[PDB]
Amino acid sequence: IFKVGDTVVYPHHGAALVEAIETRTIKGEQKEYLVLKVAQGDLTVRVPAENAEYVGVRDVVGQEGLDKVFQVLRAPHTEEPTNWSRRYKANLEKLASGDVNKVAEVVRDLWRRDQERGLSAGEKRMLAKARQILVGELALAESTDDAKAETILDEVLAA
DNA sequence: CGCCGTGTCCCTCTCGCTGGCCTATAGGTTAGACTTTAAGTCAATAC
Repeated sequence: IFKVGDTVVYPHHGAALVEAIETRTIKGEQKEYLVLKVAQGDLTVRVPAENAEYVGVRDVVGQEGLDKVFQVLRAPHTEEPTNWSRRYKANLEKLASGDVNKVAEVVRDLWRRDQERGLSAGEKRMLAKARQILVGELALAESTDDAKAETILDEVLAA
């Protein structure tokens, strides 16, 4: 499941290159602690393989998720609760879930709304963060690189 | 009704120098140009 040199996805930092694994015996138990490095924060995260999936670490998603997110980007007829607070909480929880589909839907909806009439700074921050993580994830999804990943995001949002 | 202990308040000189969250509504304000008017100006003239 976990192999050296694999570009594994760890939430909510997106891509996270593995380096190695260490015994790190604690309580007399050589609990395996595999080490990930994320290029965004330049931090190392050591996680246990036995419950690694419990935290939410996932491998690079294939092309099935790629076409899924494209189709979802072409999913119309979205309505939100009237109050701004409720919809903000909903999309923030959607981002926190780490599900690629949920964050993609949040990003697209917020971007279409912002481009519709322009909103605010907090929504802008949410959109920037979510778009950043999505572009990184897609870049590694097809190893298409961050710049070309941003451009493909920019063409596909056009529909 | 005295003596004692504790808490509180006021005082502690003069002069001088250098520098260190977000959204939606309704209402008031001003700026900007248009139109009017009192105002400043020039040219020729007569005594």
